[PDB]
Parts: sequence; structure tokens; C-alpha cells
Amino acid sequence: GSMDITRFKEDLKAHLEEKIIPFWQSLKDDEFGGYYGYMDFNLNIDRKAQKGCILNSRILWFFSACYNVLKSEKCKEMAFHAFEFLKNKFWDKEYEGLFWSVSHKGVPVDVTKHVYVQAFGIYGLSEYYEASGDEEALHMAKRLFEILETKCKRENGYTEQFERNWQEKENRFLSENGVIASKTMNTHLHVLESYTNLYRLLKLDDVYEALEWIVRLFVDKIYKKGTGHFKVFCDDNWNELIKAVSYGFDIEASWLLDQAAKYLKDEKLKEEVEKLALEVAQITLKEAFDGQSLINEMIEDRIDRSKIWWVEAETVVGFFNAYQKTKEEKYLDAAIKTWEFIKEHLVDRRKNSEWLWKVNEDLEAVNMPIVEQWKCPYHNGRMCLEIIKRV
Ligand SMILES: OC[C@H]1O[C@@H](O)[C@@H](O)[C@@H](O)[C@@H]1O
Ligand SMILES: OC[C@H]1O[C@@H](O)[C@@H](O)[C@@H](O)[C@@H]1O
Ligand SMILES: OC[C@H]1O[C@@H](O)[C@@H](O)[C@@H](O)[C@@H]1O
Repeated sequence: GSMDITRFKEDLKAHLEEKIIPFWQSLKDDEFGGYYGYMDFNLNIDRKAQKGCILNSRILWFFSACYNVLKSEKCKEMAFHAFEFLKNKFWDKEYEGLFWSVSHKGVPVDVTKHVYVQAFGIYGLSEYYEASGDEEALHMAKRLFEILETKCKRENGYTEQFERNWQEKENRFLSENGVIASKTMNTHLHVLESYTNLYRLLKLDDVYEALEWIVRLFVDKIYKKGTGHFKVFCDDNWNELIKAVSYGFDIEASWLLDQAAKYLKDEKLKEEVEKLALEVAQITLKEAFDGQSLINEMIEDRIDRSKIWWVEAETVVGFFNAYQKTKEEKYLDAAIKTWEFIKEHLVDRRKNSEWLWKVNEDLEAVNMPIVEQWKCPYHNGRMCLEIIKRV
């Protein structure tokens, strides 16, 4: 540790408590339950917006984790609110598992079952169980895990999209030329993430075996050996549809794999994964860190230098994690500089706001929502919570 690292933690903790937590508390929907689904760039909440399950589970995870780390009783109450809406509106009582989306009143809008949604459900429900002791949350988390393992898993990963009654179908995620990606890194990344949290709290042998299995999948099939990059969108056999690098996915995967590795009982695999995580962090720092912040992606030979909120959040955690493992100050410097970038260019200066979705390559704000089905408190909230836990 150091004076810089201590001040870094204190700055992030203050930011979480004074900016992020009160903002998401203001999205609480006390008329219909859950949290409002949309807030535009002008800070206007669309109270009637459809409510995405992933967003609700991310809010459940966030408030639960805030309670677990900060012991804020208000956060526990906010988590309960998200949990009630999950169990009452997103949980399918007839066929089990979580709907994709509901209306602002909770009427099912999209009842298909996606592994991406189920994974975030496990992640949020397991965190909420730690916060509350609610064995209903535990039961739903275990049931989601059982369904993924017994209905969705295949020899080379998970089939990602199902009908409401769990009959498989083609995926809903597309390449930028419109070809269905039957295997996606971000679906499988969040399975890994949720299984790590579930095993951390339960330590059951079935969960451990599934955690080792998905870690092995990342090492053997998803990682592009020798490149520091993971495949993004693939066919059913983990062949890339396009040569795409997502620097944000890479650096997130780096520290999530390193975290899962701490539970591995296979020493060989553990050493492989810890080595992989570091190789990714090093290549991310070399290729994607511009001295201020991380760029977004490269699709074939076209580089997107936009600064995206979640990319920068995961960069802070991934570089700090690499610093903890290597003690090489270059990673610590990159992590703090990225935070200083976030503070100056992505934290919204307006009252009653939070983080901007992105700024462009010239650091200009782009009209994008502050809250949306894909913009959550989870990436940036977790950035603060991780540093608090690790320092
Ligand atoms: O503070 C909110 C206001 O901030 C400004 O930048 C504009 O986008 C306004 O339309 C918006 O209402
Ligand atoms: O799925 C629920 C939605 O279904 C639509 O067809 C409309 O009736 C909406 O008012 C409703 O919110
Ligand atoms: O559209 C999915 C996107 O949603 C965002 O919130 C992030 O989690 C990204 O990692 C992801 O690519």
C-alpha cells in the first residue's frame, strides 16, 4: 500500500457514497416496483420505460454489495426493493428462470430465456443472499444454476437463447454485419462471474466443477493464444465471425479470471489462468492505454477511440489487480490515471446525474442515456467496491 493508494480508495469510496449510491436510489419506482428503466441525456426519467431484467439484477447486485461492503441499511432496503421486483415480475413461476424484459408495470414484454440474463440473476441473487440471508434468493440462485447446467450447457459452452419453456433457439446477438453469433464472450464471461460468486458463498462441489469447467473454456476456446485478446462474437464452434478486439472485455476478463483462479483446486490450471490474466493485462496496457484512458475496440483494422463508461471502470479494476499481482508501478499509474480521466470527462457535472455513457475521441460528450437497459450501477459501482475491498 501507499499514500497514493490510500487516497485513491478514499476518493472512490467518497464517490460511491456521495454520487453513485444516491443517484441510483433516486431511480426507485415506488409506484410499480423495481427501478425506472430509462433516463435520457437531459436527465429526464421515462417512468413508463420498459424494464430490463439485466438492469434490475445489476441494481440488485449493486445495492446488495454496497450493504455487504459498507453496511448501509438504506442500501439493504434498496436491494430488497430490486429483489421483490425480481421475484414478483421477472421470475417465471410456471417454467422457472428470468424473463428478458417486462413493462414498467411488470407485464412480461419478452419472455424468452437468455443465459446472459440468468447469469446476472445468479450474480445478484447470490449477493443479495449474503446481504439478507433470504433462503428464497438462495433457492432461486441454485435453481438458475441447475437449469443452466442441465438445460443450457453443451459440449463447447452454453446455448445462449431459449424459448420461455427452455426449448433452444438461435441467438439474439448479431455481428455488425447481422450474422447471428451463436457463442458470445460476454454471455460466457458473466456465467463465469456469477458462478464465482455462487461458489464463494456456497462452496458446493457441483458449483465448483462448473466453475472449473467455464474457466477451462476460457483458457482453451475463448482466449486467442498468443494475442492477449479474447474472441468476441463467434459461430457455434468458437470461430470468430469477425476479427474484433474488445479492450473492455479483455481487461474485465483479466481480473475476473484471476478472481476465479483463487478458488481453483487444480494447481496447473490455476497457474495457467494466473499467467493468462497477466498476459492480457500487459497487452491491454501496451495496445489500448493511451496515457490517459483505455480505447474501446478494434474491428478488423478500424479502431474506436471513444471512451466508454464501463470500459474505463473495468480498466481501473483490471490494472489495479495487475498491480497487486506484479507490484509493477506502471499498472498502478495507469489505474489511477484512468480514474482521473473518469473524474474529469465521464462523471457528469450536472446536478442529479451520474456517469456519462461515453465521450468521443476528442473528449466531447455524446447524447446517450444515463440509465438504460444496458447502463447500470454495476460496472462503475463495482469499480469503487473492488478498490475498497482490495485496499
Ligand atoms: O441538467 C439537465 C440539463 O442539462 C443540459 O446540459 C441540457 O442537456 C438540458 O436539456 C438538461 O435538461
Ligand atoms: O408487453 C406489455 C406491453 O404490451 C404492448 O403491446 C402494450 O400493450 C403495452 O402497453 C404493454 O406495456
Ligand atoms: O450490450 C451489452 C453491453 O452492456 C454494457 O452494459 C456492458 O456490460 C458491456 O460489457 C456489454 O457489451
